[PDB]
Amino acid sequence: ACQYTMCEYPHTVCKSKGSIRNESWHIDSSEPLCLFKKNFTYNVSADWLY
Amino acid sequence: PNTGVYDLSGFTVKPVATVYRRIPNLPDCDIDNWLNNVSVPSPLNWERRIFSNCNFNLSTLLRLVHVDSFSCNNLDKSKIFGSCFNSITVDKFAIPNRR
Ligand SMILES: *[C@@H]1O[C@H](CO)[C@@H](O[C@@H]2O[C@H](CO)[C@@H](O)[C@H](O)[C@H]2NC(C)=O)[C@H](O)[C@H]1NC(C)=O
Ligand SMILES: *[C@@H]1O[C@H](CO)[C@@H](O[C@@H]2O[C@H](CO)[C@@H](O)[C@H](O)[C@H]2NC(C)=O)[C@H](O)[C@H]1NC(C)=O
Ligand SMILES: *[C@@H]1O[C@H](CO)[C@@H](O)[C@H](O)[C@H]1NC(C)=O
Ligand SMILES: *[C@@H]1O[C@H](CO)[C@@H](O)[C@H](O)[C@H]1NC(C)=O
Repeated sequence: ACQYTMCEYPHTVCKSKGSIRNESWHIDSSEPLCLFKKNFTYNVSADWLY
Repeated sequence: PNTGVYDLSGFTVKPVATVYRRIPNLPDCDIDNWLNNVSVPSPLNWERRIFSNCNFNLSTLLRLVHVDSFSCNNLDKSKIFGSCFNSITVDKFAIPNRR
């Protein structure tokens, strides 16, 4: 949860087979004010995620 | 007063001290994992890192690196321990002895 300089046409790109484009949803190389930051781990062999 | 049975509030307990627990949102900056780095730069090409959006204190810092002095300026040394700044920018280099 941050103050993200979000782009106009945001999208992502899978990192097993790289696409033509690149991940461009923010150009924010300024480390902006973040009210929250965290990382969690889940199952890679799971069917669904709720 | 008359004869009778009366109910009187006698003070019995009072809270001694408090317990405080809170889960942190942001992470530890680990300044001392940078100040104890091996490759120390010389006063021509000093480094700088910008520790921002994390949590820190001072006591584990200044006992985990072998301090010889800690002055301050435009500040009071106990005003660190409370407040919440916006970033910290540590710039280190080695010292030539006669200068
Ligand atoms: C959460 O996990 C991601 C991915 O594992 C971390 O992003 C990596 O951060 C390191 C150090 O900054 C970079 O060298 C990698 O290139 C990053 N990977 C990707 C895919 O971006 C991220 O730092 C983790 N966040 C926290 C708070 O630990
Ligand atoms: C001390 O600082 C240097 C930065 O000068 C850190 O060096 C990095 O080491 C990793 C090792 O995998 C390299 O991939 C990076 O490219 C290095 N960074 C740079 C800017 O060259 C070093 O890790 C620091 N020491 C500790 C203990 O964190
Ligand atoms: C994606 O980024 C790389 C590196 O900046 C660049 O070489 C490449 O041309 C970019 N792809 C597109 C479609 O612009
Ligand atoms: C979730 O992970 C466990 C081991 O961590 C594994 O036994 C289980 O098969 C995984 N779930 C699915 C749906 O595969």
